[PDB]
Amino acid sequence: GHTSGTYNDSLLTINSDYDAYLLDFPLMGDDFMLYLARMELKCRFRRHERVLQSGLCVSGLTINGARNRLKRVQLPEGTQIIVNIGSVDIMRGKPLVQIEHDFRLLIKEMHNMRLVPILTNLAPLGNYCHDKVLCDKIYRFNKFIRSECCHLKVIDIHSCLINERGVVRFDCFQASPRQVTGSKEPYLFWNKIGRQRVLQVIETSLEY
Repeated sequence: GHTSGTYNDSLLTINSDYDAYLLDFPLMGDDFMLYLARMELKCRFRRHERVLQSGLCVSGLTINGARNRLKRVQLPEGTQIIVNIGSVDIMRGKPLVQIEHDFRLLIKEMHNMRLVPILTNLAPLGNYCHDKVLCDKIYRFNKFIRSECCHLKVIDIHSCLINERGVVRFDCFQASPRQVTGSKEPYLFWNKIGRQRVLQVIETSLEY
């Protein structure tokens, strides 16, 4: 097409000095992991992009967005990437079947690129706690991650943010939702306690 291959060349290269990384693993995800990395992992935002991002963490990144983003990145074979992806698809109201279809293709594409996914499942969306349909989607998609990625490392971060009765721990979330750059839906971010719980679940799952 007329505009094919006209993107910022700087997007092809990521670097742990400035981009979102956790223990030498690149992080791929949306605003949730972007914010985790900004607050806990000293990441910097890319200065030339309108939409906030740091490495493979991009505001508004859907599963398809991630599929595209990896085509615009170049990393050594065998690179392991920690992935948290799907919240944006769910917030935008993409059909679950489509979400699962896209995720299966993301996994296959990473395999074809010789990039190894380390999966995290989805945290509860705290401001959507009254939307039973959305919460059911999170429940089913998380089960899908676990079954589809049966040969890969799958980290359950969802559990650390819900209580004994399966309802969201609001003491792990901020008080009010926020506008983000890559999506029109409001986000309720993990607070200091919430961020540390998620970070510790991920690290302790990868220690040995």
